[PDB]
Amino acid sequence: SSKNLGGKSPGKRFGIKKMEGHYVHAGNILATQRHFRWHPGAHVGLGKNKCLYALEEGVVRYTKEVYYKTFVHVVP
Amino acid sequence: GEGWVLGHRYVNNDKLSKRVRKVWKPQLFQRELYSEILDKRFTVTVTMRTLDLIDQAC
Amino acid sequence: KRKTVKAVIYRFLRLHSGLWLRRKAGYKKKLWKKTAARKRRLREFVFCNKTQSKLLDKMT
Amino acid sequence: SKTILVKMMSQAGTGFSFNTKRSRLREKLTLLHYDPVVKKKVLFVEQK
RNA sequence: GACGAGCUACCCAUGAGCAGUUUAAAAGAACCAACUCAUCUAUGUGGCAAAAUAGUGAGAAGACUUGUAGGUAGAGGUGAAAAGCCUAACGAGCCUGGUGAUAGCUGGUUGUCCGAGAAAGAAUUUUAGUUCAACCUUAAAAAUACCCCAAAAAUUCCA
RNA sequence: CUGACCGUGCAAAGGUAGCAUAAUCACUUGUUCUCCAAAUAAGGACUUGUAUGAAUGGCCACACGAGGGUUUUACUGUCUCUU
RNA sequence: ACUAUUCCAAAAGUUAAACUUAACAUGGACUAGCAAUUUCGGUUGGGGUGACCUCGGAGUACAAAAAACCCUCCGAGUGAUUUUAAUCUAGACAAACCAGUCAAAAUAACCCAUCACUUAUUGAUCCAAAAU
Repeated sequence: SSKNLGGKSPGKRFGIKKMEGHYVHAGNILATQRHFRWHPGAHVGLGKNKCLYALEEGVVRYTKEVYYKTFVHVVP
Repeated sequence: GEGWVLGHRYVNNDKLSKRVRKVWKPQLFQRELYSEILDKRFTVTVTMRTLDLIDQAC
Repeated sequence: KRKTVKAVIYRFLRLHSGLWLRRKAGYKKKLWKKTAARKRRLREFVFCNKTQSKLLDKMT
Repeated sequence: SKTILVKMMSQAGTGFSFNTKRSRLREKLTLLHYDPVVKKKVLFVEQK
């Protein structure tokens, strides 16, 4: 009866795993996102899936800059 | 070791398939010999191949 | 007496502490499109979960 | 055209890699690739 | 694995039975008692009877009816062939044994008191069933957890 | 109006005799005629036969039928309508 | 298993210095007509029919996740061009099981990337093979 056909796609749970003020560790996943919602800041690495991670031990901090970019930093 | 030998039969002789029991009976033919001790001609219906051994037993 | 399941005995290894060890699946075929790192980490071992480790323990 | 799966073999006689090629192409693939045994880049030729 | 053709179906062997009337030679035709069947209607419906009775109707010298002595049985027999019959229910008899077959189903599962106390995450030749999560209970330890304002991204976090 | 005739596509070859709203016809209670004061049934014809057909035979046929249908007469508690 | 065959054997003859015949009964494979064992999905506004079954993206599913219907739009079982992904140590995301992502840093030798909007584009066991 239904001519149209489509499937369902399981969620990959995109989002931010950590928050500002939290104490993280080196190698920990910060934010999993599609394309760029935000940009990597100091002491923060970029992945192939565009997922930002922490390079060294420290504290996560969010900072907005307009020259329109959003950077995430890790302060040891 | 000949008379009434009942084995099993398979298709490809490697069985993931059905196994069906099969009957095997020996061949029977007439063999005429002569016994000098009893002074009598004897008739044996017994095993063919065995006679080949008897010929070597003389 | 109880009969241990051989299916568990072959592909699993129990330590003296009761820890279970198994090989990582997926290395057997279709490695052409797979990354060498994936295969490298699939050639190593891995410890089973306690819930399943207990089940495999009862069979040994 | 179709897809053909082949391997990259060093002159040492053992293929260290496996790749694909287009069926439209005929001549065997010849490409420089790193060899972990001799620990240096050697020229690899296409093999089955 | 055996018991069953004293019921019934067919057949073998050996016997018996089928008034009377019109009629040209006619065991020849038609009608009609016995006998063999069960067309229609009614009655009977834990019955007179687990196949009936009453009226009526068919065959009634023929492919007829019947006695006695025999033969053919279930991975079959028989069947003027209906999926009928083979001891009152045969899509394949009955008895015994395998056998306490298998049943995720349905119908069931017995004294007192106390504390705590469940309604849905993904899969499955799966949806009336299972396997670990979402919960819960017992008995011990090491931790801490929540309600959570402004620093920030209805919430996600934290005094 | 219809198409003896002609042209054309296709197929191994394209239903001849006879029959036909039939144990067959969906439309359908086809149309016409007979039967009845009225006939979706019945009988007799017509044929665009959805979806007859010549030994799973075709078309008829005297006699025969506890088979399946239709119309007059005769006689009746079937019925008016029961006592 | 039964009814009929093709060959080689059992049983009989033939030449030269390796080949031909089947009366009865009995074999090994083999070719046909007969017979012997079971299977016969799920989803489903009952079932059947039809349609669908795994995966990816955009809405339904308003400012971190996730969330159904036989709701609604499009896409895949790959296509192509150039350089080539060598060994392993931390530490995390997601996660019932099993499968999936990111990756500082060390060593040996040099000094993956673009299109099909950005991502899809596959398959867990046991058993076979070019050869390890």
